[PDB]
Amino acid sequence: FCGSMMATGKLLVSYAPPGADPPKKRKEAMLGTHVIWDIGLQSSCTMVVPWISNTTYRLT
Amino acid sequence: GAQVSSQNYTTINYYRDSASNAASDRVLQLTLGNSTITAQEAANSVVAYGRWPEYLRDSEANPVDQPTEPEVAACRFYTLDTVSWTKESRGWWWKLPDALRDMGLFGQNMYYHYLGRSGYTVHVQCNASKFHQGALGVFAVPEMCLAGDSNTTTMHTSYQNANPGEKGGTFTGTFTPDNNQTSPARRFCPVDYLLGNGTLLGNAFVFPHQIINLRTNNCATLVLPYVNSLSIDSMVKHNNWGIAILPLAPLNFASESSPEIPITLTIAPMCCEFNGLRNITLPRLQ
Amino acid sequence: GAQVSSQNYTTINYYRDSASNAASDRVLQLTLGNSTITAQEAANSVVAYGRWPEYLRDSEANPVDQPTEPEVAACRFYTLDTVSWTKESRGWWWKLPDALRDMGLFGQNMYYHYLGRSGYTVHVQCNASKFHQGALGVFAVPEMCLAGDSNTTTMHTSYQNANPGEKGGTFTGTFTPDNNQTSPARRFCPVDYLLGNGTLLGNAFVFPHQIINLRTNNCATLVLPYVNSLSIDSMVKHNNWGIAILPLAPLNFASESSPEIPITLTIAPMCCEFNGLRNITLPRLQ
Repeated sequence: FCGSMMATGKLLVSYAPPGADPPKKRKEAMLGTHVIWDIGLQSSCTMVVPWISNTTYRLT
Repeated sequence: GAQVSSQNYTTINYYRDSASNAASDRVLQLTLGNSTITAQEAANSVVAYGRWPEYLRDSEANPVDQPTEPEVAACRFYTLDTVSWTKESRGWWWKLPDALRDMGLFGQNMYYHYLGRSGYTVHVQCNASKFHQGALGVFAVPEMCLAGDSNTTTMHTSYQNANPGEKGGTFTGTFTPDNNQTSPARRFCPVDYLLGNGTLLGNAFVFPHQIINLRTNNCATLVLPYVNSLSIDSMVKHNNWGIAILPLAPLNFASESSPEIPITLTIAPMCCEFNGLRNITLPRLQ
Repeated sequence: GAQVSSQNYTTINYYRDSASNAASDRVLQLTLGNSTITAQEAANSVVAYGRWPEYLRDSEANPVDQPTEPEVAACRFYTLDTVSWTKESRGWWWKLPDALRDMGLFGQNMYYHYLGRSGYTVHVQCNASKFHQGALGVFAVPEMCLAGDSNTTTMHTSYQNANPGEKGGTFTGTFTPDNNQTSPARRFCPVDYLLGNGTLLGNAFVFPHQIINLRTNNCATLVLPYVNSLSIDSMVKHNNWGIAILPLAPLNFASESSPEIPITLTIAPMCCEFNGLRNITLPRLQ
């Protein structure tokens, strides 16, 4: 985050495995994997996307 | 056979029934299932009554069949809608487990079984700037019963109006009795300074609670165990907890006459289990 | 470094890759969850390939997140519809897990997750009198692929026509090619004596199977483990098993010209587990 030190907010970072409709509202995205990012002294957030696959490898 | 005690004096029991006898803190991270929460301005967290949620033990189990424990499929954080805090707001309320009745597999398990129990983790989020002022009181009430809007009948609130869902309800500053005898509204009329149930708001701090003060913290966390007079019960008939949010000090910003900020709620079931599988329930919610 | 063997002769490996190297019985009772089955005229039961269903082990798990195991909530007997066996019948087929897509919490878990796996117990029921004659062959086929109804295109069966659900499909005695180029039907045309896939029916006994002979037994039981080239997969895209029922000897009763008897199917998932929770899938099934 590259705003002023006087700004505040909270964000939602979401990952959804395939098979259903892609999320377009926070209501749908809230059902998959997600992190809630609170912007404070630490200005960075990390979200890990885990390996969830049916095959052992994926094509590029 | 006499019992000697001190005041000495002597007592004897005459009957076979005992009834007859004469008598660092700012930083927080939570992880449930595939969901995580982080917080950088917290006021610690509250565990209601000093008891953590747990599963039902064999020495306290009423039903005899094998229970269902979804775990990660249902023990996860769900985000409800976001409300707007302005200078005219009086407060909001929600019922648990009523607010999670349409939340993924938790709602499905709730409506497919006959008995269920669970604890909760509640996380309230509200942030502003260093030039805002205000305070919110968040209270968790066991058996949160609200008063109706009728002065000719009592306990006449309909099942639909008492279970609003994830949208919840709001408090009001005045009591307005309903006078339509032909088409009664049959809904609550909760007054803020009476906490909606005839008791003074100042004493609501007997219940588990926290305070969000805009100059100190921006989030609140409450951990609620399962509380009831039964080991397990029907989740569709009876609500175990109620969440009430009230402005203790009105919101104000610089010199603007209409400031506003959002408030968000996230709730996670904990150690939930179910009994009595059958066909699904289809309630009349409208 | 040479290897000496017998035919003696000597061999040496030149390359670092190994690829380069030169080369009582009648009585039965089943209990799952809150469901039970009894049988008094059985021909024992069949465990496919001699392998019982089991959960996925750590040394063979592809996905890294915590799986969901509903157990009793989904591992239970579900009864499908009942078909009518007459003298004009050619046979019926079903796909698994396609036939249980609307069965209690099993279907909900199936449509809420991205990966799933499970075994099955299949119980076919058909009873008659001591004056009826006939025989049914019940076969379980892994990767039961059926042929289409078009001679101008191949592999053109639509997703809707290949997944009928708990109603299933039927075999036919003749092949009728579809000739509507403007509005192709895009459906299977399975022929009974070719088993619907171009192979002779007489050899279908290579697959796991049983025979219901009306003068011997009245039920059949097949226990199917999970079979696939992957440890876990998508249950909504791919069907693991197919069940085929065919009359080996036509039904006949005394001298009546139109006898008929019902056939019922009951299927129970076993050791089912799921991965990859998200919002629910809403397929186009019509």
